[PDB]
Amino acid sequence: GIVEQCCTSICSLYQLENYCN
Amino acid sequence: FVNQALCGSDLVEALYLVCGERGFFYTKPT
Repeated sequence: GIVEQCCTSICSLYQLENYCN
Repeated sequence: FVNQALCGSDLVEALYLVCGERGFFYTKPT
């Protein structure tokens, strides 16, 4: 579920940074 | 760019850009 969160629902690039290593 | 959806490369492309130098954990079995 790393994409499903920023993929389906809307994601903020700042919240998308929580997927990095 | 705004709060748009993040699927396909748009995701990695947003991850690759937000961090990139920090790599990420985008996974998917195929």
